[PDB]
Amino acid sequence: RDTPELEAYYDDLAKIETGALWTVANDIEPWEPTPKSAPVHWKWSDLRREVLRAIDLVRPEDAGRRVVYLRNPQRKDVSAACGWLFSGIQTMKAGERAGAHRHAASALRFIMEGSGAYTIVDGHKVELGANDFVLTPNGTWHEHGILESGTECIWQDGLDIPLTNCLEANFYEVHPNDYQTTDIPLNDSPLTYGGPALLPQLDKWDKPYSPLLKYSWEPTYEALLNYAKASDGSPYDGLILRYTNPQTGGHPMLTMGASMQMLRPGEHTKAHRHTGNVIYNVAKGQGYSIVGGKRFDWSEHDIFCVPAWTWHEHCNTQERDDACLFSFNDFPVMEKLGFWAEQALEDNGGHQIVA
Amino acid sequence: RVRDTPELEAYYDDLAKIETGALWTVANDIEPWEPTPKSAPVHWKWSDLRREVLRAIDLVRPEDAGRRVVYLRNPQRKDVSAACGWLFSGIQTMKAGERAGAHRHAASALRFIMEGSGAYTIVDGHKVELGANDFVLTPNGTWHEHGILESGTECIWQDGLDIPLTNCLEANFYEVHPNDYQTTDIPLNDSPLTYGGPALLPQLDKWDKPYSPLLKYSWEPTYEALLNYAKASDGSPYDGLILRYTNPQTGGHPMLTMGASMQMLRPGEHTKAHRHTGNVIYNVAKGQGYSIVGGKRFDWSEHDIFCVPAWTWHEHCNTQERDDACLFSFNDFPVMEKLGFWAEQALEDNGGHQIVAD
Amino acid sequence: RVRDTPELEAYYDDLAKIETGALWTVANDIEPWEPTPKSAPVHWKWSDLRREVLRAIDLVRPEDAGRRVVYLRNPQRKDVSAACGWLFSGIQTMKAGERAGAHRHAASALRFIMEGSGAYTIVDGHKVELGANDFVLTPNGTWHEHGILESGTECIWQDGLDIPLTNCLEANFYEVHPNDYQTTDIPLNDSPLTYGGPALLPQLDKWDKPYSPLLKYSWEPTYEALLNYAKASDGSPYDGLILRYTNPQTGGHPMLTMGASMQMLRPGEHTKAHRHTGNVIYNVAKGQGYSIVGGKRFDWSEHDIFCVPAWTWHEHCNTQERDDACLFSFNDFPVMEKLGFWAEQALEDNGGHQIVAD
Amino acid sequence: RDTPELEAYYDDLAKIETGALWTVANDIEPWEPTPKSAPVHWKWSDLRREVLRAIDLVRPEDAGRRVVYLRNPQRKDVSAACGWLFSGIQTMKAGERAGAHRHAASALRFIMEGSGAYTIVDGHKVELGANDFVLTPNGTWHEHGILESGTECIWQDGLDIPLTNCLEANFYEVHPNDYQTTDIPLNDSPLTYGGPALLPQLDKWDKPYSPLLKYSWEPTYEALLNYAKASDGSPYDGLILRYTNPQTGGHPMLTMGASMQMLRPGEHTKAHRHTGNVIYNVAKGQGYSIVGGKRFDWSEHDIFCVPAWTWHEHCNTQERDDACLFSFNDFPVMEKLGFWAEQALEDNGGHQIVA
Ligand SMILES: [Fe+2]
Ligand SMILES: [Fe+2]
Ligand SMILES: [Fe+2]
Ligand SMILES: [Fe+2]
Ligand SMILES: [Fe+2]
Ligand SMILES: [Fe+2]
Ligand SMILES: [Fe+2]
Ligand SMILES: [Fe+2]
Repeated sequence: RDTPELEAYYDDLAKIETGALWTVANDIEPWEPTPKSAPVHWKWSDLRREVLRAIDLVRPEDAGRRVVYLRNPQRKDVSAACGWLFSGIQTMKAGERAGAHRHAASALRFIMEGSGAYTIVDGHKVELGANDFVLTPNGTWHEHGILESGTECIWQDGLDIPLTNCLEANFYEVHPNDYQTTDIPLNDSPLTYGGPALLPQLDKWDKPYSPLLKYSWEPTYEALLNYAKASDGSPYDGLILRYTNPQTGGHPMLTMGASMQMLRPGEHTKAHRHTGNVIYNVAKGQGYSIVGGKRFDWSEHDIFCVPAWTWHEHCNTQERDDACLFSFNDFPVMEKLGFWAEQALEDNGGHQIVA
Repeated sequence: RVRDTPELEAYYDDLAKIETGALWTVANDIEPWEPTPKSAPVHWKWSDLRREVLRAIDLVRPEDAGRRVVYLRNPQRKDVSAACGWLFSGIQTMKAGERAGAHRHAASALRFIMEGSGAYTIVDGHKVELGANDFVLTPNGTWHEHGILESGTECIWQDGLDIPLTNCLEANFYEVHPNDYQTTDIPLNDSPLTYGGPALLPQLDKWDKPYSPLLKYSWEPTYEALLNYAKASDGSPYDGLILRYTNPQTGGHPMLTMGASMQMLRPGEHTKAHRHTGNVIYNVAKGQGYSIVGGKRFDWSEHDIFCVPAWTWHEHCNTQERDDACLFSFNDFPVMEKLGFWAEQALEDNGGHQIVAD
Repeated sequence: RVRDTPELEAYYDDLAKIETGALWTVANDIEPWEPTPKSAPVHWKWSDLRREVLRAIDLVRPEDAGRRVVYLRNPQRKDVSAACGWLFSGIQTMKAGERAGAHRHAASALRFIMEGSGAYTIVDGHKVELGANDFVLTPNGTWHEHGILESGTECIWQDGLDIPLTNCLEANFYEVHPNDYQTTDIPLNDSPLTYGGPALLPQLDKWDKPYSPLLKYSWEPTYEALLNYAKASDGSPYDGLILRYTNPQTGGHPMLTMGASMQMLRPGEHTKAHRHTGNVIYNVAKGQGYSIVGGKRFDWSEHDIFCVPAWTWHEHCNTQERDDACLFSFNDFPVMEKLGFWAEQALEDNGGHQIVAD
Repeated sequence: RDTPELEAYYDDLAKIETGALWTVANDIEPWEPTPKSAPVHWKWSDLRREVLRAIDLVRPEDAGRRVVYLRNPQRKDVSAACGWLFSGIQTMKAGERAGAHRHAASALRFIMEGSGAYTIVDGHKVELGANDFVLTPNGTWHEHGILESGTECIWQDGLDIPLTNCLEANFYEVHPNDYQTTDIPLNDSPLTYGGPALLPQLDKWDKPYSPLLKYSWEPTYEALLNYAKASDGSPYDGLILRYTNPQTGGHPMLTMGASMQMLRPGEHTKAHRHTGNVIYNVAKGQGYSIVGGKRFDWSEHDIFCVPAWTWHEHCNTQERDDACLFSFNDFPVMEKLGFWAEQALEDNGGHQIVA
């Protein structure tokens, strides 16, 4: 036990708002990181049913608000899905309309069902189909909706709200007159900045985020097929392409990156771990994944977590069909702050034991 | 007051079964309009600080000798042991003979000398010598050891670390040197002597690290730079004549996560109040005066330490009649700047001065 | 008229003895107010071009077989053999079987296919296949060889080189491959298939060259990109809908010295005239019309070549009623942009159209 | 000889402004560069005498204009000193004054004698002493003069006029009202941006050239002495420091770089060659240099050329005194356009044979 002299010294230190470093929990400087976030897998059958169920059970108040957010069991206090990333599933009918606002939190919206979905980002209107995603970067006036001719749409939102909050950098304001006014032609952004290695001769665009705000499923699929003709990709991800800011080559946003990967028929990757958090969405196909020993058998439009520094591998159970996983992450924040670390699994042939 | 329907409550429980929830059930948005400081402003008098740090020598056990450091503990940040925001700060003491072993960690560190002479650090083979008000960098993942040269005196210094940030972001690594100490034949002070020149770099620059090649930042030349700056400008209305330390190779910040500044307040100067999104820890390098942080007045003198939480009104004052005052600071800024979270705002009311809340 | 004093003339000769002169003796400042084009605008009809290039096959000796190329010679730039400014351009022909050896040089090159199918180039092991209106890069100091695949036809292509610039700046190097040809097992078209995706890069990018990882730029997807661009904009008043090719890894230009553009002119479009500091060489990828360069009218059609000297008024027109016209171009721009020499100016007079000087 | 068929073919090619590549001089693509510029050495005794001599022999017309430009024998047509660089020696008395103008050509002015010399660059006034140099970068309003209390001053001008001209990028205009109007404090630039690894917290300066426009001799000398305590420098240059843009770490200007080197007592460097042109000015000391086999015995304030791809080495003949060479160059244009190449001499111990 401590000496009456020591216990008097710690008490003296507290009086001046100080302490002894030998008195704290030994993992103030840990040998390696250990995630507080736990691996979770969300079944599309459950999500579609419970989100649509919300329409008839929601009050006149709390318009939306009406989101089924993915709560990590170990991340309940900050309502995050993985690490410092927020994710919610939401729905709207044709003609429905949410007012414009801006926040310091960056966001992306990945459509998983329906047609007619749109987003105005700083006057640039963008229409989205299944497996397309739109960017709404930090500080931009954005609003969402469904076109009048559209169907009922269901999408996933990914934000860095928890990161924005914990860093004490959060800001919010509603549009001074509810909705943005713009005469800029529809889909101007993807149509002008969406060409392969191609940019307007005069680039009047000087913002640190991507000028391309919509990333299309079809051309991305087409490009992965092309990548399949010339490379095997990585041992840990297969044919993996990351989305870019075409002005810089860097990530689409300052805090968030996104990727799309293709797994060949019967392919089973090796396992690795890294310092970022990753949230996967199954854009196409059927298979399973092992993350932290736990097995997740996934189908089209399922969602699953991979916490930081957690062993993870992927597998396509289809016999003659490729599988495509969309994913977004906090990679840019890792890379910019020099915290990016990666390590392969040496045990087995590079594969986790499933219990 | 009014409980919502059993239908809704069945739905909430159904959502919990698949590890989800209804967003309208939370409550609360912690005010998304503007940041809420999680740290409290705190002052640390050098009188108390120095006196309590020396006491640790005779009280520390056989073990805990390597951990013999008094850390600045923010009363609202005890859970993560931060001094302010996601920044760690500690006070150490070593004597003429003493030296420590070398380790490497993901966290970045600053070592600002407060008292003494002939302190030294080895960073990846680069040996640097330090005096009062000088500081060194021990950046991400670099081999670093501390000690005092034979000809030196008893030293007291302040450590600055982004430890809470690194743990928080789940990215901290640690390993001791396999040989306990580093073996280096590189000439002494090679870094500040090759990279410390005013707007000058070696013609063939072989440095390939994202952080500064200049690892020691010297008090004397910094002070002389501020005297010169004073001849041509009044600087910022909110800090006086304020220069930030830089990475001479890129012109950016010294380290990827922490920035550092030195500022000179003219005799009798009272600065204007402002807010910003970073967390800043101040060490008084020279002089005497006060500061008002979030309503609280901190009368400081040489080597006092105080911090300013994010989005908190702050202003600085030099009480002296003839002599200038200098405030060293290290901060959170590179993380706010790179992630696009930087914001600043001036106090409009009361002539740019806070109402002092006793 | 009036000779200056023998005292002055003794002084001038004294200055020459130490290899100097009096600045007031020159005369002339070549007009320092604005640039003077050193190149003349020139048109090259495909009819003549193709016809004269094929003739070279039977006329060339045993030697000179490797040099069998008709270069575009600017009449006011014969001394340095440039097509326009400091840019070289030539026309080559190869048949289904033929292939050349590999060499490496400091100059950068573009190879734009004008006629034929199944052309190929190896760049540092990267094998690419080319069709009409596609082009490849053979950047600074890279191992490159050209040829036609077995299944291909007779090909005619245009080479674009910064040879005059490199000689002018005294920096050109040359060496043949020690093994005559390159040995590569890398899968065909690996570069455009891994780097040709719309806003997509391999998660682990291992390319570490200052120039583009994407070496083949394809006509078909470029054309489809312009049709899409047309749905949302009218582009520039001076070029119509104009996209430049980029380095997908940095977002900058494809090579450190040469830029390249493709532009689509809507049916019946007459563009506005402008000046700029670069030199541009145009190849007609699709359609028919005319252009006015420095007063001269050039009625062009598919695969005609013309250049625009620096600081020369130029405008483009599409004569067709239903179909769009496309103009490929490669240019000097990266050198003007990086050295801070870029300047542009619009024609104010005559509704933005030049007076055509017959 | 050529066949009547061939000579008719070349004639046909000329009619359409074309030629045969096998008919041109073989060194269109040379194996390596060979400089047209020749090594030259200008003696300070000659320069001081002939420049001062110009005052009494110049007409009322041609005010200045009154410059003794260093003409390379092989570069007479473009009036360059080396490669594409212009250099002239000029003088002014106290109170003398040249009007403000701007040009696309970048320039630097290296003071070699006298006191009171000044330059206003875009409102920023800068005073210069011996061995100090001021930048007047592309497109900036600049004017020169000597303070009323100053002495007779002699300086060297270094410009990239020939480069600006050959690239067809030259522009010029006189100030709409002759002289710049500014209330910005004297020496504001060196005093605010001249600190070692130190910049103002808010940097309102967004120009691609250096915010530090004056580089001082004394602190640069002081820094070379410090560099001498910890390194041997390069085998080919000794203790060589290059001047920087302190906002970027890059070169002070877009087309021009500058360096200052210290040679230790009795030091004799090895020889190398590179793709840039370099013009040296002897800021302090006495010694010799070998460039292209030719020996140049230099003294304080001498000037000498080193053409591109020409072997060059340096030597301090002083027994117990360091020698300092100032130099400026076209290195940034080489580096930015990827034309930078360097090669050591292997013959001898790395030393040229003097004939
Ligand atoms: Fe939002
Ligand atoms: Fe992964
Ligand atoms: Fe440490
Ligand atoms: Fe502040
Ligand atoms: Fe070639
Ligand atoms: Fe043009
Ligand atoms: Fe000038
Ligand atoms: Fe050299």
